Amino acid sequence: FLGFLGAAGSTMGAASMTLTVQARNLLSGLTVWGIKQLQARVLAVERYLRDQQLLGIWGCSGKLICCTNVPWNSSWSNRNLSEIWDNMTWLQWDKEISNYTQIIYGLLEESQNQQEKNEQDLLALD
Amino acid sequence: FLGFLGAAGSTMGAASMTLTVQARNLLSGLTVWGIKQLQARVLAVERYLRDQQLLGIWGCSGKLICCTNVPWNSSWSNRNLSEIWDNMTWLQWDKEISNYTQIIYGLLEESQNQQEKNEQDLLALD
Amino acid sequence: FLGFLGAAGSTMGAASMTLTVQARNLLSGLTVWGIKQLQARVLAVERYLRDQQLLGIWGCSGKLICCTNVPWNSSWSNRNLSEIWDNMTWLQWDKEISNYTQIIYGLLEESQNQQEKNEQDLLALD
Amino acid sequence: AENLWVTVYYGVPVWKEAKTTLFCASDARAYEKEVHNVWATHACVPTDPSPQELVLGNVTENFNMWKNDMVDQMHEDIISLWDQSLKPCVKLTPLCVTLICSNATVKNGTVEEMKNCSFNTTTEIRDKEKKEYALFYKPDIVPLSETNNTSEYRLINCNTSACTQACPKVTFEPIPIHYCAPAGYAILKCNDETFNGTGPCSNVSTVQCTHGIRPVVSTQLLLNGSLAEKEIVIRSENLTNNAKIIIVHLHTPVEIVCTRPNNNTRKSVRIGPGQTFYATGDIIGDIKQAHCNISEEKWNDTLQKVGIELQKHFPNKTIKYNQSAGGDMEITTHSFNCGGEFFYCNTSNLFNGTYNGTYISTNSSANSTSTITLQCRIKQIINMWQGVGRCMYAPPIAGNITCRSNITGLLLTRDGGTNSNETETFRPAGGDMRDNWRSELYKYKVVKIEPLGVAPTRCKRRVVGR
Amino acid sequence: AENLWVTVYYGVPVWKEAKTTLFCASDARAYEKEVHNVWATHACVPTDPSPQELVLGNVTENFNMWKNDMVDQMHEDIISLWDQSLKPCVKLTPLCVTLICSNATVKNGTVEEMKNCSFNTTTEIRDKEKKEYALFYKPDIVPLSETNNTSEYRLINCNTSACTQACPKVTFEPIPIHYCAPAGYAILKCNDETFNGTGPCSNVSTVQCTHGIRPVVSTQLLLNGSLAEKEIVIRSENLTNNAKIIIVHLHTPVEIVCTRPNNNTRKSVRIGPGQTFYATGDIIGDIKQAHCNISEEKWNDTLQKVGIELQKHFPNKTIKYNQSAGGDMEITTHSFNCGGEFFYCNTSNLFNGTYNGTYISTNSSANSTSTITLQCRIKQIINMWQGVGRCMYAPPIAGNITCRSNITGLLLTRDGGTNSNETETFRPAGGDMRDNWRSELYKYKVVKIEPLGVAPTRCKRRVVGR
Amino acid sequence: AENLWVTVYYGVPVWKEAKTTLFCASDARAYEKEVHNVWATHACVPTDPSPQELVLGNVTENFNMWKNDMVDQMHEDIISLWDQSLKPCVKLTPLCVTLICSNATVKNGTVEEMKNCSFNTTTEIRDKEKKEYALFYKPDIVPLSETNNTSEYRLINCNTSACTQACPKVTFEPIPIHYCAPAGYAILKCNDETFNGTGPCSNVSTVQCTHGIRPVVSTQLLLNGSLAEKEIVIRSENLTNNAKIIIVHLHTPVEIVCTRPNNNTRKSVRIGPGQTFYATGDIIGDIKQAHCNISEEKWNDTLQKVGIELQKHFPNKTIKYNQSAGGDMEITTHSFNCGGEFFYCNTSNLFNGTYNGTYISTNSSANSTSTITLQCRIKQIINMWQGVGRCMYAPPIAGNITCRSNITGLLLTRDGGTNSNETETFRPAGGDMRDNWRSELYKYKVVKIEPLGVAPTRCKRRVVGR
Ligand SMILES: *[C@@H]1O[C@H](CO)[C@@H](O[C@@H]2O[C@H](CO)[C@@H](O[C@@H]3O[C@H](CO[C@H]4O[C@H](CO)[C@@H](O)[C@H](O)[C@@H]4O)[C@@H](O)[C@H](O[C@H]4O[C@H](CO)[C@@H](O)[C@H](O)[C@@H]4O)[C@@H]3O)[C@H](O)[C@H]2NC(C)=O)[C@H](O)[C@H]1NC(C)=O
Ligand SMILES: *[C@@H]1O[C@H](CO)[C@@H](O[C@@H]2O[C@H](CO)[C@@H](O[C@@H]3O[C@H](CO)[C@@H](O)[C@H](O)[C@@H]3O)[C@H](O)[C@H]2NC(C)=O)[C@H](O)[C@H]1NC(C)=O
Ligand SMILES: *[C@@H]1O[C@H](CO)[C@@H](O[C@@H]2O[C@H](CO)[C@@H](O[C@@H]3O[C@H](CO)[C@@H](O)[C@H](O)[C@@H]3O)[C@H](O)[C@H]2NC(C)=O)[C@H](O)[C@H]1NC(C)=O
Ligand SMILES: *[C@@H]1O[C@H](CO)[C@@H](O[C@@H]2O[C@H](CO)[C@@H](O[C@@H]3O[C@H](CO)[C@@H](O)[C@H](O)[C@@H]3O)[C@H](O)[C@H]2NC(C)=O)[C@H](O)[C@H]1NC(C)=O
Ligand SMILES: *[C@@H]1O[C@H](CO)[C@@H](O[C@@H]2O[C@H](CO)[C@@H](O[C@@H]3O[C@H](CO)[C@@H](O)[C@H](O)[C@@H]3O)[C@H](O)[C@H]2NC(C)=O)[C@H](O)[C@H]1NC(C)=O
Ligand SMILES: *[C@@H]1O[C@H](CO)[C@@H](O[C@@H]2O[C@H](CO)[C@@H](O[C@@H]3O[C@H](CO)[C@@H](O)[C@H](O)[C@@H]3O)[C@H](O)[C@H]2NC(C)=O)[C@H](O)[C@H]1NC(C)=O
Ligand SMILES: *[C@@H]1O[C@H](CO)[C@@H](O)[C@H](O)[C@H]1NC(C)=O
Repeated sequence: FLGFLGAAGSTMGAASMTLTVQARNLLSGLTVWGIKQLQARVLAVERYLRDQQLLGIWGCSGKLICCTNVPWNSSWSNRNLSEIWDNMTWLQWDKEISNYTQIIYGLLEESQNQQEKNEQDLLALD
Repeated sequence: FLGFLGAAGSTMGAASMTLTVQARNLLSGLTVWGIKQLQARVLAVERYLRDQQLLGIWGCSGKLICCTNVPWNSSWSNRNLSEIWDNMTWLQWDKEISNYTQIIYGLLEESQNQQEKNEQDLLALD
Repeated sequence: FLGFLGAAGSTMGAASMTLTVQARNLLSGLTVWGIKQLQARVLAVERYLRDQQLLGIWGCSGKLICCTNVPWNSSWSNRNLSEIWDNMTWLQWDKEISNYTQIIYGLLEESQNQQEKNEQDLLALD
Repeated sequence: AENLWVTVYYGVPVWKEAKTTLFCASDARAYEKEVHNVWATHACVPTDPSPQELVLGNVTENFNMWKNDMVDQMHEDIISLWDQSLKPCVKLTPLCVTLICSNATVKNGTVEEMKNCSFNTTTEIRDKEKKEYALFYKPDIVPLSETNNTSEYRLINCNTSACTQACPKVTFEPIPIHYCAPAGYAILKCNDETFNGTGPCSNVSTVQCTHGIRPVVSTQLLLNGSLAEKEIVIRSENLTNNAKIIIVHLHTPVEIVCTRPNNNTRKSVRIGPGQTFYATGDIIGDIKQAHCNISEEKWNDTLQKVGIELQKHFPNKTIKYNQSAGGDMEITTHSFNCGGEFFYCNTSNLFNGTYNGTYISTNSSANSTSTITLQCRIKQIINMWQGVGRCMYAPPIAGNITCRSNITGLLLTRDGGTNSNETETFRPAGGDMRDNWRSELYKYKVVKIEPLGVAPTRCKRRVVGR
Repeated sequence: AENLWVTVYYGVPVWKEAKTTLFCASDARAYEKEVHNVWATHACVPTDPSPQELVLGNVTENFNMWKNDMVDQMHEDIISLWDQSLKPCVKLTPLCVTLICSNATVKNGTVEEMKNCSFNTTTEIRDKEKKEYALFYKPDIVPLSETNNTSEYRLINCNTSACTQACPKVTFEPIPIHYCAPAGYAILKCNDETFNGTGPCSNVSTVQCTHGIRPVVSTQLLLNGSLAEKEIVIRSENLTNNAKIIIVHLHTPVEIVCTRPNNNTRKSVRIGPGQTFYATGDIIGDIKQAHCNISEEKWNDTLQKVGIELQKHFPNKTIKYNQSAGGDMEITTHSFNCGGEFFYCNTSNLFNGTYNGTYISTNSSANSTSTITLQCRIKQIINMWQGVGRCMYAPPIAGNITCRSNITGLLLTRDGGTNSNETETFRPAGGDMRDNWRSELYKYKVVKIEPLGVAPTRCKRRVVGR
Repeated sequence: AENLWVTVYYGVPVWKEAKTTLFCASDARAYEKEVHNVWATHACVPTDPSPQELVLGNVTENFNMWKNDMVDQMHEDIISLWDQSLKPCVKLTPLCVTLICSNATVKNGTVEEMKNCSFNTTTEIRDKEKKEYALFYKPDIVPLSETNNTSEYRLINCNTSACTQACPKVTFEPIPIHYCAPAGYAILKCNDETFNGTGPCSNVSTVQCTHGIRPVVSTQLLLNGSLAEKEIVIRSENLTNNAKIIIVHLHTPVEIVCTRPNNNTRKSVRIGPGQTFYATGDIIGDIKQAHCNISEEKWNDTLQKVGIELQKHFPNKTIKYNQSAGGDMEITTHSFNCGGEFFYCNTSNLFNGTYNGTYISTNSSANSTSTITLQCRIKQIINMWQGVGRCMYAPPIAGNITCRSNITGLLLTRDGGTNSNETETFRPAGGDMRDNWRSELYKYKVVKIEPLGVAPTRCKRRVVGR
């Protein structure tokens, strides 16, 4: 156990080495307190499954760092590679990048991974 | 949202363009009613996993459209391919292909993909 | 149906063919008695997913067999390979390999597969 | 070209028709105030769902309203919540004493469907009773089980079964409810108006949720619901048999007004260790029989237009309209809740005046005219769901009770068949709250999505390592 | 050969024994009939299983019939279900009153274990209590708190606890019970048949569900249960300690009949609103006594076959089968749930007559012989779970009350040890419903599957690009 | 070089402000001790957690002890446990008769905080009573609605509500609870000395679970709350507003001691069938006023330092402590419970006599001295949650009660604004056990993790075949 959240305040670089440690912690564990206890685990499991599906949708299944073919935009950020990766925490970077939540997501869903799957279908068609 | 089965009234060729959106919504959110309310979502989760596992069993994990290596039996059908793709709906086709449920499935599991995996096993021992 | 557990008395090599059969059994099934049932089912589902995640973490998602990139240690075992595959059962081999539970697993996470994923990210960075 | 190849597709559009449980979704604004709404309690999900639809095109399927088990599910949901709603509250039991009885002596007069009665209860102290009185409707209070004395009476029910006074907070609003299905099912609308309760619905939509259904309880009339903007649509599981119930949709809302012109002061007696029973006290000088109103041509010309549908569904004969032929006031009157008290009205007078349903076209049309006025019983002891669910006492309400609704449809039968030679009668029908549910739910159906499918195609193969 | 490599395998056939909840798997048919059924309510699982047994071969592991917590599972479940089944029914609280008592004047004689009493109860009207009477089985009826008047009595329980009259739908019907396991667990059956319940079972199967258990709480006999596999087997946790329970399973059944040879008539009282009591009314006139039957031949021949094997555990020493160690009739008699008319029979006649448990082989052959007949008490108030649960009152049943069973085994001890020089004694026993459970469950154990593993093999590497 | 590319990092460290239900993690040994347990409950989990804490460093964020919702979560959790933990237990209802009260005449004196009273109850036999007697402390017992004779009295409750005796097993020891969070959430701590209830915390840790909280309930003085950090601290939702509470920890604890030395004898009556009950019988005579003690030395020298800290938010001006603002003894006393026995101790003797806090440094050391004494009432009808929750009846414990605690913080307000020239003065507040919870929970908050984060890198994409 290298510490759950144990690199949060560091560089993106640092955090990227830890991802499994946190990923595993996402998913574990006369009266009706049992309903409360069940309801929580059904919430946790349901949530986890949402995001596994979103990795399926972006074709980032079965990995924890995953590349695509979509370019960046300066409107998303002008700050260079180091001015993120060497310079800040994810706890900051999310609050920076939040504007393109949904945007990048849908842009991936179809125009990346479905388009890869269109191209791959046409490759499978030989 | 395109709506559940937003191209039902459309050709199987057309339907193939829509799949990500239809797939996303297979998973969503003093009284005993909490039992009923949970039981429904638990039933939903259960079906989702049975599918995922099955797709893995066929060597069709991840991809929403998966090519196989099983050639057809004319007993399943022998009509022209454009009748199927370019003309009928899924809502027709299902009623025809349903005969060969299990017949196709066991083959995909074993003598196809488990045999592909036996070959991969022997190829990984090299 | 070969039966559930249908090769436990066999050598590991002999039994290793069966996996899809065994895998398909892993997930099925004015009162409080619904509690007993959900409290069983929402144990089972979670137990399954913990393992799927672990297979994810090693880069073995979907497939019922997966080779690694790590060689053996005499401390793990030092016996001949036919004792293992061509003789002992899995229930028998379990009694040995039990020792290096955690030990091999954390190695498979980090110094194996995260190192493979670092190499892969470095190759993606290119 | 090649062999065809098996190819797997996920999230494919196909389904089957099947049974399931559903969510009670609600308008979210209720449970701010209406914890224990008697139907759609705070156990229903505060939601106000977005009413999204796709009329499909090219879809082809049959519907059958009489077989949508949501009808039964709703009937279960209702009765479940009914029994939940009454559980916190106080029984009549300690008040089941010998009653000594007299008149509603008010404004030098009396109320003849009522009696006055006198009785004892404990205070909060077990050894200490005193004496008190109140008024009741004659259906509430029965002359005592032995014929010793005309002034002696009891509670009607107490020789069989204890019943509770509802707690005052627990709220009787029949609010709008949304049914919505859980993931992997969907709701299908039959948008095919002129769908006559069974047949191919040529025109179907996906929806995620129903409109706001109201659980209005009624005995012969359908209220505040399914306006058939197409026609005065007449329906049954088989109109050709008089053994079946008949539904009519009105083509238009037809108003009804109802009044208690009888103005109680709520008498309030402390019984036992801190419980209050609520009862009839003195009456403020508005003191006349409860009644209801609809205009004659409104009623008539509708019943004529109904007759047109009846001589479309039957060959030409002289159908007539007549009273509910037998049973208690529960069956034979129309009965309502007037947003407080329960009413039992003279629909046996209303079902009259009639020539051949269609051939009232001898009039066809006219100027507007006065209210047909229907007398009504009121009473406060109820075996609510035709004896199903907990028996209840409704607490009385003081002051200016009066109320209004729309007739939006009807429940009927034909009469018994004579030789029926060019002649027939039809009558208002007691039925089930299921028949309100049939009239309100026919246009919905629930289906199970199967996302899996296999197809031939010439993906020439997934060759090893391709 | 080649270098060896970590290789991961999933769905590996391996497991460990562990504790868990299990399913109430059952016949479906009773749920149509029996809301809150005494065992397998309408809310248990309509599985009616398919018995997909399979011996795995080369399979060898230690069972322990005393340590499988399913014994406790069944104990907690049946007890919890019992009180749950009885919460809906009739509370006898207001019936706790002074009794004025007298002759059960049946046939102008007296039924000598029964008496007559008169008392008062509330009619529906609170102020109106009135007089009536009932018959009772004497044992539950105690002379009143000071015995000033020899006619004055009360119900036994009144000073300790309230009691419940059972509802009709709470059927004491022992329909077959199955257990089955949730996925990731499985049930291993001992098929090393004639195995005796601890040690390695060398022949083992997967089963998805158990055989049908019958839960009847037979107090010293074992009734309608499993037969033994081939031998008349003895199982005990330690044969050499006389302070353990001993179990005999019979390979051949022995039939028994029980009867109330007297014709009861039901009587009832409206005790306030709702609660209608059941009294015994008249008995149509005969003064026989309730009893059960067994032939000396079957019994002796059984006890000989047993006494041969028992004296091979306890070398030749003359076993004598003998009457109770003593205590309450409610512990020391034999008891049964036939018709709910709970019997308490003369075990004290039956365990007798015994020469050396082996050397009765010197007898070992006779012609046919009539039944030994055990007279019994019947009674109406039971503290069911040998001191826990609600107090239950059994309604009397009118008419014939007669029934048949198979003797399937015995619960015993060896007697207290004298010098025991070529001599021993044995006595009936009745410690726990767990003993009835042990008498069935000895041949199941429950494992959890652990489907992950790794191995060395020549998997040269999953090289980059491979 | 090149543009950047969209890449998906799973498992990114990040969190959001959130709300959730939480685990009730507990000491494991309590589950052995009582059938239910009052906290550490049969409904909570004996996870008995390891105290895992990780200091993060570099990161900082806000904490807000006023807005932290867990205050309310615990407030609901406590009361929710309360009703269910009482619901099966014995009810006062049959005891609610006219009481014949009299003096507590004992051994050349009286028990002047009490009455001796006589009454009747149903025996187990519904048709009999006799006469019985007990002592009570005066507050529970009030004259009858008219004193036709002055001995006519009743219990305070019956004109409002029934009440229940605690099942004796349900012993009110506030056994430590740890709060802990389900997966995908985490708990953050403000490990930061002189954090003052709001704003950023300079240093943060993650924990799976809290320190064990003792859920003591008290009106004015925090008992057995945790030892505060370094120096005295003042927390408020608004320092400036005198109408908002000021909560103060002591730094070092101060000891408090109490007893009812009076040797009370336990007694019982069988109040109908099927219950058991307790009340104060005889007194063995040496009777004293019930009381508590604190050493002036410690107490004064504490109030000194507290006054000095108040002056660091109230410059130069003199600060004083004064008696309660008055009203109900439910507000004016320090009320607390030990061993299950209730206490109501006066604070008007305690809060007095204050020079300027800075000048009180003139005291600051002495040779040791006797205690102040606080005068204590007793009552045994209770309305637990500052007037909410059930009506609850406390059985008297056997004889000697002696018990002890640590003062560690105060509930205060500054009084209304007079001329206030160089002056301010303060009183013990009415309080809420929410704020007793705040006194602990201030240094926690709960958040949810959103493990995705999109980002740039010069990954050379994943083109076809890459
Ligand atoms: C050991 O195993 C034996 C069977 O091998 C059990 O003995 C049987 O027990 C059942 C109950 O479990 C007895 O059932 C009762 O039979 C009465 C007679 O039924 C016959 O006659 C009537 C007309 O008189 C016919 O209609 C009927 O079809 C039969 O032909 C019934 O009158 C009883 O009715 C009551 O119970 C039923 C439900 O069973 C209710 O629906 C009724 O309303 C009513 O309340 C009842 O059905 C059966 O007779 C027994 N047979 C014998 C030979 O004894 C033992 O109980 C069992 N012992 C142990 C220790 O487990
Ligand atoms: C709904 O209809 C019934 C049936 O008509 C009403 O009850 C009364 O029923 C009788 C027929 O059985 C009606 O006819 C006759 O009236 C004359 C009046 O002089 C009388 O002499 C006859 O003996 C016979 O009663 C009667 O008019 C009718 N009463 C009323 C007021 O309609 C029933 O009352 C109707 N429902 C309501 C709520 O009024
Ligand atoms: C089950 O066993 C008990 C104990 O044996 C039965 O009660 C009676 O117990 C006595 C010994 O305490 C038995 O022995 C003697 O019998 C002679 C008979 O003439 C008598 O004179 C002695 O006073 C003494 O009672 C007695 O036989 C035995 N009675 C019976 C009928 O067994 C108990 O009755 C037995 N259970 C049942 C339901 O009968
Ligand atoms: C099964 O039934 C038979 C009788 O049908 C029982 O026979 C027992 O047989 C032995 C001889 O083999 C008898 O022993 C002798 O008894 C006399 C008189 O007490 C004594 O003087 C001799 O020294 C010798 O011990 C024994 O009495 C006889 N028992 C009876 C009660 O007849 C056999 O015991 C029965 N077995 C069971 C399981 O009950
Ligand atoms: C807290 O301390 C007060 C003050 O010692 C206790 O109660 C009573 O307080 C009043 C002033 O608020 C005192 O003054 C007056 O005394 C005369 C005596 O004849 C009386 O006629 C007036 O009505 C007024 O009460 C009174 O002396 C004082 N009593 C005592 C015994 O000190 C109070 O009891 C303490 N609080 C609690 C909860 O016990
Ligand atoms: C701790 O206890 C001491 C007493 O042992 C408290 O001492 C207070 O000291 C001042 C003078 O140093 C006294 O002031 C006097 O007050 C009267 C009335 O206003 C005035 O006429 C005099 O001219 C003078 O100002 C004060 O009365 C005295 N208090 C007592 C109770 O003796 C000290 O304040 C206590 N600390 C706390 C926390 O209150
Ligand atoms: C370790 O492996 C050995 C050799 O097979 C076996 O005897 C032992 O039980 C194992 N012990 C543990 C702790 O896994």
